[PDB]
Amino acid sequence: MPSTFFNLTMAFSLSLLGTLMFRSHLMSTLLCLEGMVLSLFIMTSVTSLNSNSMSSMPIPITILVFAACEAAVGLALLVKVSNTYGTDYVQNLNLLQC
Amino acid sequence: AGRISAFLKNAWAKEPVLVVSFSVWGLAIIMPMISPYTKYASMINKATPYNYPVPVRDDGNMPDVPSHPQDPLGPSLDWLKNL
Amino acid sequence: QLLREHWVHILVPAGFVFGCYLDRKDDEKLTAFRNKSMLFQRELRPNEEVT
Amino acid sequence: MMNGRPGHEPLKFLPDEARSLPPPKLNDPRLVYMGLLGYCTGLMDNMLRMRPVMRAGLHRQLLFVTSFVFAGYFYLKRQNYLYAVKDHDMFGYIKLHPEDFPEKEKKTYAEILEPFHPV
Amino acid sequence: LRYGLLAAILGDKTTKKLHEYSRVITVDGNICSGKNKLAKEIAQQLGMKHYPEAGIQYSSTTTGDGRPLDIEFSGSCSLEKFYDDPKSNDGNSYRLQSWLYASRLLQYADALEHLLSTGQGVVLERSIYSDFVFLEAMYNQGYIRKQCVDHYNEIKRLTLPEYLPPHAVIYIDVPVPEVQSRIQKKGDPHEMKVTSAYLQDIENAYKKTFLPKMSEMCEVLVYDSWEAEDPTKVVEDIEYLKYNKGPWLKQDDWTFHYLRMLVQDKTEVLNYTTIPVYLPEITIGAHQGSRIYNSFRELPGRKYAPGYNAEVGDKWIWLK
Amino acid sequence: FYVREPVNAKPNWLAVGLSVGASVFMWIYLIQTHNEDVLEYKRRNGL
Amino acid sequence: MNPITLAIIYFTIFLGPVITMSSTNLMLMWVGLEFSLLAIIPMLINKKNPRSTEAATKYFVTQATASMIILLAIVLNYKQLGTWMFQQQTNGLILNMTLMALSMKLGLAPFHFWLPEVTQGIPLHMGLILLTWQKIAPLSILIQIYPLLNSTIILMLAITSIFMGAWGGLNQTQMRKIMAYSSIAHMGWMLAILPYNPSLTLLNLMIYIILTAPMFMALMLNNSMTINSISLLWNKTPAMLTMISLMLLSLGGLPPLTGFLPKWIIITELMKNNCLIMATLMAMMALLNLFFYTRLIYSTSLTMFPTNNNSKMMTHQTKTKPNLMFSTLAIMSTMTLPLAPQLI
Amino acid sequence: DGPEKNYEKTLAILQIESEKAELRLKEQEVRRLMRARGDGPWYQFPTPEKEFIDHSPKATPD
Ligand SMILES: Nc1ncnc2c1ncn2[C@@H]1O[C@H](COP(=O)(O)OP(=O)(O)O)[C@@H](O)[C@H]1O
Repeated sequence: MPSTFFNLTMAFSLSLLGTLMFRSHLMSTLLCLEGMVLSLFIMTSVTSLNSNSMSSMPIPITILVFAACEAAVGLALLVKVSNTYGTDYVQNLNLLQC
Repeated sequence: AGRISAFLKNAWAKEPVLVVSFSVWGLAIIMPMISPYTKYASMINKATPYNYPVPVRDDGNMPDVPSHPQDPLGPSLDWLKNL
Repeated sequence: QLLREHWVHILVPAGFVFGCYLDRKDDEKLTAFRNKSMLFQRELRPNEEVT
Repeated sequence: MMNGRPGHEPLKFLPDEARSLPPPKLNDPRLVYMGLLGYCTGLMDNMLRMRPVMRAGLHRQLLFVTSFVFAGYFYLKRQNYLYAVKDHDMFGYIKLHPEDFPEKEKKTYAEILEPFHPV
Repeated sequence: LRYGLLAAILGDKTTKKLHEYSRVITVDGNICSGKNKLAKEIAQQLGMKHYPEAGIQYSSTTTGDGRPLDIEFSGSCSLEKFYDDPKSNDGNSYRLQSWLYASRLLQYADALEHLLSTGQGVVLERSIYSDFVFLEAMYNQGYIRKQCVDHYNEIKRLTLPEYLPPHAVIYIDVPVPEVQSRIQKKGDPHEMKVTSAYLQDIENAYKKTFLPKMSEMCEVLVYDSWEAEDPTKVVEDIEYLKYNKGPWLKQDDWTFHYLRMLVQDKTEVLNYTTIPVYLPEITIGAHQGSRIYNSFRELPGRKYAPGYNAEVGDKWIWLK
Repeated sequence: FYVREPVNAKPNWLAVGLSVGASVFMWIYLIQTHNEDVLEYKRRNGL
Repeated sequence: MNPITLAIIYFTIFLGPVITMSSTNLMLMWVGLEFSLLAIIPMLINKKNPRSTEAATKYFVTQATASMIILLAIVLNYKQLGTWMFQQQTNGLILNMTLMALSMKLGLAPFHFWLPEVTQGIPLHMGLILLTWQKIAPLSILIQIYPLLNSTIILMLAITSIFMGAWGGLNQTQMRKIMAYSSIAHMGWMLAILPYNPSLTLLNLMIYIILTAPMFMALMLNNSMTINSISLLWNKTPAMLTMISLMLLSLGGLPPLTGFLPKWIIITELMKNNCLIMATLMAMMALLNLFFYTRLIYSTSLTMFPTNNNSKMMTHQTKTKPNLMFSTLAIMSTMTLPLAPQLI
Repeated sequence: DGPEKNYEKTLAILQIESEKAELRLKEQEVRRLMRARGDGPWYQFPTPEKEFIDHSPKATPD
């Protein structure tokens, strides 16, 4: 267990270290947001499992719908950026600042 | 009336797929509400000993089954046979 | 009479009355140590109150 | 902070205790203020829509002058409980704990000094 | 209940009401070319209604007693004083226009309520989208700054695309040495003494910018003045006008809702005409304006909402 | 004479006779609730 | 946008906080942030101009990682002492990632750089909701954790919110960000107090909601998102001035107006809890929140700026304001200080 | 009415106004002690309830 928790919590931490640093995209930002999810998913799958908490076992699905329901609209934005610019760069949108 | 029995026969022929859907939708939900056997869904499914039935110690009360269970007392389900 | 082009003149002195009542509702709200003060502490004649 | 005490019917505005309390006067610095407060509203709604001020509803006003007053009664009829429980809970804690709140208030101004800081 | 949104659910739809003749419709030309015997004699030939040209005072004629007012209450245009002396620092050549732009914009906006309620066609004349025709010739000659034209197209940018096109325009070209003659044929001294070049720069800028960009959104029916004078033929030219190639078709009944709640609020139509932008030509100053609005509410009839005024009726002025 | 005939020309008799009828109820329920309280305030405690 | 779509989205916005309110697990109390998130992006984007498409992404990424970083602390809190609630003895870093996240939901210390930017480039309606209702469910997380937040940093977020929530308020000239930058500066008061009797921040929320709505409901009347665009209100509705006047001077707390009351009663807690040195800073720099209201009100009533001739049309069209909404709130504020015993 | 009605009226306020100082200093100090040693009703923060556990047999020792 602990020999995989901290290893996950590190992997999570990289994903957060990740999605706060950009290199000229929105999708990779939008995409590293789900390792941030999936590393939380598993770490929820383990504890609810190794604790034999079958009553908490529903929750990993409840998150995992909204691991995507938020994501899906997150994808949906990009079509409404590419349809604007067609480029998908983060450095193209700096005109909410006037 | 005739205003509805046309739309039935009309929307049937031009769309005889969703009718079976909108039927089986409303028809799946009416048949449990009319059945005799729906009561047995839980009976059969409540009598299932996935778990050891933990016993209880005699205090000179609860006139239910004795130690040796082969006594017709208790819910010796026999309805399940000859269902 | 007419449409009462001047009636506001009744308006303010109704306040001075209402104030002198509210100023007095304040009085009967406190209404304690009515005679228990060391200074006066005078028992009255046969009659009833002081303030 | 009060919300976790015993004797607590959660989400019972008007706990059905507080029914032992003296209700408001119908005539106090706040309802009658709240009454004028309602009148100053309908005054201003008309004043925004460019209606005749001081008139032009004559039922809208009376609504506000009541809808606040009808509200102000119950709301005052609540907080008067809250301060009462804020008192009731306090003094009871004090008598179940006298060992920590003593009373020796002070001596007179003859067995005691203060430095006479002259001018 | 002011059309709300409930009335859309209970049923106040548009496409249920429309018609083959539920067609807004416009005419264009020049300053004495047709449009008073054309526009009228078209609503009657078909069945729909009619609106005349937008005066300086179309806002005042459509509220209260529907009466016109002093100049100062309605801009400071004085079109009569325009022709005889422009190029004053008392800027009149733009105020004459933007004040008319909004009025055309209101007129166009007054249509869509009735177009979208008891849906009938709407005969307009020289609608919004032809209004820069007046300006281009007016800037190609010396009447306005360049800095002030941008104040127009900027405002056009803000309100034009928020509405639909005029749905089968009409234009009647006519040679400029003739229209200068018709002015003389009519008893007006002020329309006289106008530069004929302006009435030639009028329509040379027209057909370069207006005409092409409209043939793609709408469908043009370019005619000549003698091809007019017989509105029988054109009425049946509308009939063969196969409506396509416009945005009228790519929108369900719900765009009409947010289009119709946009227009019923006539004040909300105009929030982008009273923009803060400050020119010496149109910015008035405080006292000059405060004096008016204060004198304008003292006027016999507004003073209040147009529901509550003892002086023009409104008996139950204390409940309704 | 209000060419654009205003939305408020006749009174909304539906609402005014309805609002006042709400207020009067709002007056009476208040009062009978108070006197019931002042009444019950007495016999809840001693007096 | 279709009514069948409207009353299902307004529905979800109403569920997010209420689920968050009406639940005990930190999981139902998390999802509620996402009904509060999934049901904003639809109406941030109606005009479908660029200035809406940019905000959503700038809003979504900012308010997804925050949801994740919350979602971390639960799972840690389900490893540590397996259950689904911040019970009492949970490690400080956990909360200091929870509170970290909520500070990204709201925008306090550096975490405020997105909120006005979103509030810029947006309609007022659906700008109203970021600041008044969406603002609750993050706090519905948080009145739960009455004690046991790290008092050290929760205070650091306050001042740095009060500073940045004020200085930023000076420069800017669009109403939309000013009302946003005050949302920050009226948060450190919602937030500094938070361990110290937080049935008093619940107030400032019930206050601050009463002070922003009328303003937006006022700007909605004219669709004026700029000082100059609202400066010429004396020509449009010179009757609305006497409330916007009292509304703003109330909002930046002056005593006879109610908005002083949170900024005062708070300090009555803080000084009572032995922090002379700190809270002084807020009330002082709070006076700087008046300067871009006292400059604003100069443009508004106290001297009638020049207007456009085209507004002469505007004085013909029988404007319609709502009822129960503006006056009924604008007088439950600006006039309700002397019921403060009853408020609290 | 007279100083017989002022001097007495004033003391009435003092009995009303001095008592307030005592209660607040108490009401604070109470609020201090009820926190550091949660013993009274105030500041009784919730714990999970007993009555959502099954006291039944599950599997041998649980
Ligand atoms: N901005 C403007 N500048 C100059 N003239 C204008 C302007 N707006 C409207 N007009 C006037 O509108 C009038 C239209 O009259 P006319 O063409 O004779 O009949 P109709 O009114 O049917 O068009 C023209 O005389 C024209 O001068």
